[PDB]
Amino acid sequence: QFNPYGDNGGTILGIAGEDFAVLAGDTRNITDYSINSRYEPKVFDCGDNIVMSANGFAADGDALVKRFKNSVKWYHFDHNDKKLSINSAARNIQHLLYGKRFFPYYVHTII
Amino acid sequence: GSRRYDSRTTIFSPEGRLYQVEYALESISHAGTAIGIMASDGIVLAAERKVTSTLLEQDTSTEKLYKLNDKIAVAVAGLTADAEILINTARIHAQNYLKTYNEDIPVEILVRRLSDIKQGYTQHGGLRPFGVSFIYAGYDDRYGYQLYTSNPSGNYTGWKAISVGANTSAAQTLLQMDYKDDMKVDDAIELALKTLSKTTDSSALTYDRLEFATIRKGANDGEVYQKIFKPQEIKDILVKTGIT
Amino acid sequence: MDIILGIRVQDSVILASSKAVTRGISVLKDSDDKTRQLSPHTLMSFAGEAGDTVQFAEYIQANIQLYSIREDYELSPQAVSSFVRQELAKSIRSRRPYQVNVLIGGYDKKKNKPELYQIDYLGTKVELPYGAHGYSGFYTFSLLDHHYRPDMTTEEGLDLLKLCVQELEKRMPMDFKGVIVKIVDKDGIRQVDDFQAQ
Amino acid sequence: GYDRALSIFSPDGHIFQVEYALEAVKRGTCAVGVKGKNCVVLGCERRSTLKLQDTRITPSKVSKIDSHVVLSFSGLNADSRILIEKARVEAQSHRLTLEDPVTVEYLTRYVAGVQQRYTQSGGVRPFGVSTLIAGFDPRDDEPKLYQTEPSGIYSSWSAQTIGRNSKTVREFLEKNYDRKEPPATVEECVKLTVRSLLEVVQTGAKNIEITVVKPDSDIVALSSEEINQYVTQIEQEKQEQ
Amino acid sequence: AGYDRHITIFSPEGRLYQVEYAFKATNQTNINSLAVRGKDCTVVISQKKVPDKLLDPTTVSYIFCISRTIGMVVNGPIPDARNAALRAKAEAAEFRYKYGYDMPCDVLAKRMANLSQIYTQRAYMRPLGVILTFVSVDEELGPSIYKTDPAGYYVGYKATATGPKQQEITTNLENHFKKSKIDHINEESWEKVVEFAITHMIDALGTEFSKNDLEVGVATKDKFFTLSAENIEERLVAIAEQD
Amino acid sequence: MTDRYSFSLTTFSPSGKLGQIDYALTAVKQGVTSLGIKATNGVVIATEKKSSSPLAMSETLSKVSLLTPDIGAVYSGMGPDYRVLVDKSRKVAHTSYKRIYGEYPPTKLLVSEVAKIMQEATQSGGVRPFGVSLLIAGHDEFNGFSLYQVDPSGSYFPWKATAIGKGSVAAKTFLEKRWNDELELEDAIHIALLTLKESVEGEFNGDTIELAIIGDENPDLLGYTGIPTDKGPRFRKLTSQEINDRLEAL
Amino acid sequence: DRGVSTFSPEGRLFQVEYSLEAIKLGSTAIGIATKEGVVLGVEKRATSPLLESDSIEKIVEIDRHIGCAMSGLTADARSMIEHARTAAVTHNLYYDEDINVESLTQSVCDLALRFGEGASGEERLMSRPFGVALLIAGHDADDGYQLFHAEPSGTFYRYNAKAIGSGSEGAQAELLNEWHSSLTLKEAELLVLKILKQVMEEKLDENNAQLSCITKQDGFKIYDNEKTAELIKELKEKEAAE
Amino acid sequence: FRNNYDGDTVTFSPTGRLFQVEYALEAIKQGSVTVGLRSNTHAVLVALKRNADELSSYQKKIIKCDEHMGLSLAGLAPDARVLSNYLRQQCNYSSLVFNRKLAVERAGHLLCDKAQKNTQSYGGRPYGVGLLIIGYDKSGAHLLEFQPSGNVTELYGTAIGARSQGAKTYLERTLDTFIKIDGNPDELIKAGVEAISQSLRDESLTVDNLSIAIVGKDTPFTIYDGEAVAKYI
Amino acid sequence: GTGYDLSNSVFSPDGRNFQVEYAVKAVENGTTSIGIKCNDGVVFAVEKLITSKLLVPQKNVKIQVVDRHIGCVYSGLIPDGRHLVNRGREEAASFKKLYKTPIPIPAFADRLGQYVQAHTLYNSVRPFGVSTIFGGVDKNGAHLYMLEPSGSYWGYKGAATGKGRQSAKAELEKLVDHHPEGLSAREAVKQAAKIIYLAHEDNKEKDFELEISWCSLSETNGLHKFVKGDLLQEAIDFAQKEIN
Repeated sequence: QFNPYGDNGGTILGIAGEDFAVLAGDTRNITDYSINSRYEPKVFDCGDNIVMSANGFAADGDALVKRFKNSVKWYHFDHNDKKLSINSAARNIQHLLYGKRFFPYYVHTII
Repeated sequence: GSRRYDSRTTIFSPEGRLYQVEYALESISHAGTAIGIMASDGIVLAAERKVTSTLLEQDTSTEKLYKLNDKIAVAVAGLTADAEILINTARIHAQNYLKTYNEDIPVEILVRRLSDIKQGYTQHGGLRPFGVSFIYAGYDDRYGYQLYTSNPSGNYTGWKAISVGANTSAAQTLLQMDYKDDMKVDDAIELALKTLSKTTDSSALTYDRLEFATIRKGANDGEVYQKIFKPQEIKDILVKTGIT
Repeated sequence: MDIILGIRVQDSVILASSKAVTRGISVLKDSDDKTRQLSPHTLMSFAGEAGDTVQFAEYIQANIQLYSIREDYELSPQAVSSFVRQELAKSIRSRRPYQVNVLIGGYDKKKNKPELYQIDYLGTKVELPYGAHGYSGFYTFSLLDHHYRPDMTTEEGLDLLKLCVQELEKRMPMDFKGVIVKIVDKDGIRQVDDFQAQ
Repeated sequence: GYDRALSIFSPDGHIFQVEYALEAVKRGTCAVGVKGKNCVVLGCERRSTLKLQDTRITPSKVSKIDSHVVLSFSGLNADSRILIEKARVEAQSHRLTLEDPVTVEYLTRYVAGVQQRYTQSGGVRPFGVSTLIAGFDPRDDEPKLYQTEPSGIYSSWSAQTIGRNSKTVREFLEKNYDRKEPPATVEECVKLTVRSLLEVVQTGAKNIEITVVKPDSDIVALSSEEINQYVTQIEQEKQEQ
Repeated sequence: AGYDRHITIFSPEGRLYQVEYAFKATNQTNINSLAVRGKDCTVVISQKKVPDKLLDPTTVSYIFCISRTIGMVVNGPIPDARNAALRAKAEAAEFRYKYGYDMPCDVLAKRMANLSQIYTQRAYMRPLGVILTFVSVDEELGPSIYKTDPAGYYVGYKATATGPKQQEITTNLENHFKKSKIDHINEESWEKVVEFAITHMIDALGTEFSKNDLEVGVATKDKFFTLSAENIEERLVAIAEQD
Repeated sequence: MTDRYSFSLTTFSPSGKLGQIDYALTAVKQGVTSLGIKATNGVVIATEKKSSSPLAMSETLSKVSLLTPDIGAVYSGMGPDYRVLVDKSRKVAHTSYKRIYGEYPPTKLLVSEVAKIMQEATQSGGVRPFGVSLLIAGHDEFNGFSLYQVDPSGSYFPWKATAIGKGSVAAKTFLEKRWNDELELEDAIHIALLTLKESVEGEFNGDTIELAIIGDENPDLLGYTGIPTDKGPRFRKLTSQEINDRLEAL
Repeated sequence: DRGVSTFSPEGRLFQVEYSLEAIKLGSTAIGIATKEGVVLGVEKRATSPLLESDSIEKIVEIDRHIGCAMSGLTADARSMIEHARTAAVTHNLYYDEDINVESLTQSVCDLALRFGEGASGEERLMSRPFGVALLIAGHDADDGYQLFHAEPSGTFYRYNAKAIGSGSEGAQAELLNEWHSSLTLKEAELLVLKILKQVMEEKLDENNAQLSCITKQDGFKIYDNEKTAELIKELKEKEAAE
Repeated sequence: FRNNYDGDTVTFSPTGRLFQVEYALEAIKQGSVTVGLRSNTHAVLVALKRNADELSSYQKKIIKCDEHMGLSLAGLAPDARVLSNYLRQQCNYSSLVFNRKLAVERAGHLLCDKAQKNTQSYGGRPYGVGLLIIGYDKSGAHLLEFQPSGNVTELYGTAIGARSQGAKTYLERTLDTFIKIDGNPDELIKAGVEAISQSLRDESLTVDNLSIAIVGKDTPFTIYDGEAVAKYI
Repeated sequence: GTGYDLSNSVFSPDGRNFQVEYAVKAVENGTTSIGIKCNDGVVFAVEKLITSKLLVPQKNVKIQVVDRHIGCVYSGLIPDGRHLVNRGREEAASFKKLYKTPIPIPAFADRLGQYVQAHTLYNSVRPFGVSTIFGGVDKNGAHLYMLEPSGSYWGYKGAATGKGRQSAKAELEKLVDHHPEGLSAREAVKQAAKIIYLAHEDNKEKDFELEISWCSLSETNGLHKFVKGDLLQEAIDFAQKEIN
């Protein structure tokens, strides 16, 4: 049968400092035993001083990241250029994620 | 556009009246007179037929008295077709109540439901109302003998004796004259007939021009019997009364 | 399963229903009332799947209460039951059938006689001297088939229920935590506050 | 399909159909409700287009929405049926989900909103009805009287009336009801309600029907006679002079 | 009220004005057509009027090929005629698919009639200002001609004509038939029946024709076709050596 | 786009009349005469074939239609309106009856069905009443023979005999004298022929008269043999020849 | 007749203008916005002395940080407030923060022009414009205290102060004069109270005028009769001088 | 006359006019003034904002649609919202589905098609607002003018709103000059301001009064209001 | 009585559809554009009125392609025309998807006709305020077509519409009379430039921008392409020359 999911490996790590925070991730992308790419970034700058990575099934991670950046775009539009605080970005993501609770985004995300 | 040809059948006059309803009532007043008289051991429904001829077959005819279920019947005043539509649906709501609760439907519930269907055409949809008025004669374990009436405005009320159609004021006045709380079926029939006799827009009240019905709870039985009088029997009941 | 027994005496109907709600490895509550008053002379007892149970009960309650007000009248027990049956029989062919079993014990004020109806989640209805749902019936029906008499008093019926409960506490594997008894008669519905020790 | 805007604005800022619905209200029998110190009474006059009625069956003017709330109206009888049923259901629904019967206010706000809604939805004409809804909030003893109109507006009253000649009887209430001492008893409240009704009902025992609502689901309709007693004693608080 | 002359509702005399006007519309084009049945064919002639020199004369026709067997000629404006053509094609196809045989002329006619009847009864549908003459050599009935109008009427004819000078042609035609006493041109080749067709349209319209003034369509067993200017001319010649 | 005509096109006038309905009755009045006489052992319905040109082919137009094998209908008013009513009436006889009870519907019920449709055209949003009146004649094992008339309002009534359209009144009057309850079909046919003659302005023969009957069972018209319950259709359309033979006995 | 979304030859939507008229007959509502809060005061306007004045809701809370006063056919405002509330709560749910007042306001005005009879633009399911106008006042961290006037046309403006209802032109004019950057919450309460007094037919007292304010510290507070009465008294004295 | 054929957008007058659309166009002429003008490297929008009282805000007339597009409105604001929102969505779709910045020319084509539906459909209503659209894309700077009739035109510059004709003529002369203001943002703005001043009468353009927007080569569509337009008077 | 012109689907007593005809007027009040069919293709050209110098030159294109082998030009309410092209496009695609081969011109035309004719069938829509000249090259020849608001269309040797319509057709009639042989697409391009130029005289007030486009079996491969540069000037020149 068609299996809508896959695993593209990778690993990401995030650390919050006093006046900074980092979000690191490896750059390899695989499939089963083959290396798809030695350089395919998965940690992105989403504007408003917010970096995010959704690691797992790249298709899903990509879709997720796309939908969020866009959510940031519209937050500006609908709420007169206000900057999306991280706490707010978080909760927003909860909703993005939970919207697919019955056909999940097979990813573990961090911002 | 399309609005151009819309009559707005459910609007209010500056006087807070519903045109289409008022105008439907008027239509009804040109219809054959129907009467319902409630006794202490029965109910009589009698109606005067409109549109007659030497050739019209009265035997296999029923244009004014209809059976809704074994314990309830209605007399109609208005468009016979609009009538049948409401009847067929009332008959159904009766059977639904039955299936759902395994008890025959209380007369008033059936009535109220029908009145609610009419009130609809009064408040939404943009369609003409039904030019019909009903006199329901029915029996039930909670109130026994009942007589109600409904018209195009979807309003209903209960009666000891009543009439609908042409000459209501005349007939009503005659009924208020000779009716008394402790009447009896054989007497109400007479009254019913007399009343028709003096409101008829014709020469003489003949059998072929009548439809008669009674709902009696005979003592030697228990089940409420509904008897829709057959032509020969109208002729008979008519001679007895003396109209001949 | 939980226990739902009902026995129709001469002038009343007594429903007995277990006080326990267990989920998995723990008894969460020992005082549940697996019953809802449909109308002043009609009580319904229920048991089955976790949520469907109360949900179906309260829904039927609402509908019967509404009718009571719209007509300022109380539907006969027989009526209430036929209603319940049809709700069930319609449910059995829905996407997610209510998996609930009910006993309806009501006093018919018009006929002046107590009645008891047993209806299963499939909308299978029957009128009976005594009934039960679950495994309880497997013991009680024979017990009752033997000790039951049509002309018993409310008190005699209660004692009969007592026997039933005892047999059940003796032979059933689950500790159902006792029962709550309720009598439906001409003057209404009352709960026997004294059954844990009578 | 039928979605014609019937309630719409006219050059002066009026919604005719709404206003014309008020007229149908004025054309309906009077209804009064006055609240005492431990009760609320609702009286209504009786129609007269034809007579030889069966008093037993005909749907009276006061209806129970729930065991503790009543609603009387003035207007299109048929139109009122719809509001009642809709109100009753919500009365049940509210019980089912909040596990508490509605407050008179809630019930009022509900019925009210249904009316407003019909004044701005396509394909429908406003309700030709105004209502008096009274009773007591669950577990409270302070009487509640509210009134609603076809516009959808609502609010409460110490005493109030609607229907034909309500302008006349309102005056009687305005003069005879003191907010410092509302009819401190079921009796005097009934009386004051009858007195008021009399001023316009025009001496007719069988022309009046009164209902009293007390706390905790105690709602009682007076007998044709008990009222007649009120009419009698009342004609004396006018004759002894 | 006074709007009973905009939408298809009855007027106090019991008439549908919009239907009436629709009939007047059929004449807007000023073309006349006729159809006659041979012993085993059916011909319909319709004038062809190409005013403008800037048009491509071959794209002008009020004759349509509905199915391998049915031919239809319209008397009315083109946008309504084409709208009726398409549907008649859609319908004849659907019938073949669902019933396993070719839709006959009369049934196609009847079906086309019924839709018209509908515009006659529903406010939102304006009738089509066109008259449709369907012809074919039905496998069961023989040469056939069925015509329908905006009122929803349809019927079969021994021969027919339609257009501004309907009455003149009809009368000439009726006469020919009273003379013969039969119901069809007693001729073997469709070529000849086409001749009679033109011949009598001439005798009745009091006019002579050039090849680009006519449109001819024939229907034989298992086929309906429109004639070419040259086939038409072969005819025009044949008659101009008879008359 | 879309049928936004969702309101009634037939409403009530201040005099209580339903304009569109009265108007449809006028249209009926302008229509050719059609009648139906009921016998003790049959029923006949007939009408005139108003050949609208001698070029047209009369036979290719049935004004008299078989609804079921024991029921027929004829009309007066707007033919198209009729034709579509036959289609529907023929369909409903199946969908609301033969597909549920395995037997054809009885006259009054079928009539009842037809009538309901007509009523709808009197109240449904966006339509105009039908401009026809029909005479439906049939027979059914339990009611014997019948004859019904259905008006654009949707009202129907049974008749011993009647006529509708143009020469209605005169015809109604002619029937009232000739009719009686001991008429054998042949005699009613005859009477129908006479009655029809007086309305008919010009030619009168089997090529201009469409007369049909509902009588005895006709097995030769069944199309098959071997089943002793289906005895044959009772409706028969008279042939031109059969009409003439009775015409030549005026 | 003609449709409900028809443009006059002057380029305006009839039904909109007409509703704006109906709005002119409403009880006055005044709101003034200062660096210490926003006041919203309204005139109850009892149509009879038997009506229980406190049962007049013309100033509502949308959220702890947003309040609102209406003027016009007040029954039409119910669905608007609801939408306003849901809009704010929902925002808190999806973003864990307060909705900006502009944003809340803008959400309410999106309803405005959604009236029609099959207007090929979206699915406009409302038969006629709202016959009411709102004064929306609140506070957010980004743009401080704000007052907005929302009309049934879909437009809304921000005002340092504004009056709507019957006495609008007069009151507006007065406001215009009295208002200034460095006003104080109490001064504002007064002006509203004063200006209300002026345009009010009956004599302003605690049972017919209602005041309310919204401040960062305590949020939307509808002044209780006793507090307002004290202010009314504080006014008779301020006016009873010069 | 008129009174019979102006009832809706589905009726043509006997001259071939659409009055509802025409009436729509009038609300634009009633609106405040705004001007657009582009060089070969930037496109600016200067619009006069209009207050209601001396106690109110000056209605915002410019809206950013994407990082590369935006517009100034004249007329019925709601309709502006509805339309810009649509322009926002179509810009979003191009980015998301094609990773392509939407062509102003195409944005234009899309707006026209949207308005047109409300000018041939029953019960609907034309939009009542005109729009000046500017943007920088794969083919340089652009300025588009949109009218409720459905007509959209690309111009070197233009103006709309009350008294627009002043600036519209001004630019018509000033053309040869401004179209050459390449690589100098502030100047084009100035040119814009001058132009906008050609349609004034009321009072001189101030802080709360002015609204300017600029888009270009290395400049994302940015909105300048009040405190920041001071240097441009 | 009157009023037969307030609704789009209403037939007048003379059997005309007034709204369709008022539509035509909106057309006549518009720019001219023509189409000249030739020996193996068709050419289209339209006058483009220069409302102001503010207009950016050669940018507000008006001719439109459907698919890759069809040109469409119309005069009138521009948007109505665009609407008509969007459907054309959609209908072209639908045809290709199901049949693979690109839509034949006759077929394309009829698809257009039918959609336009449809806009004269209901009173909830107004007809189109444009006449469209379109055509291209297919499996068997070049095809030029013009469609009117009534949905009427036919095949043309040449065609024109808009204000300059008459002078245009005059010129066109000249061409058809003088060159019965046909015209090379090269020539037609010139001729079109002329006809437009002449036709501008019926509106000699405002200056204009010429716009041509062609589809030729040997010059553009059967694909629609616009005329730009070298080939454009040649025609503008040949035009300004014979204007005197």
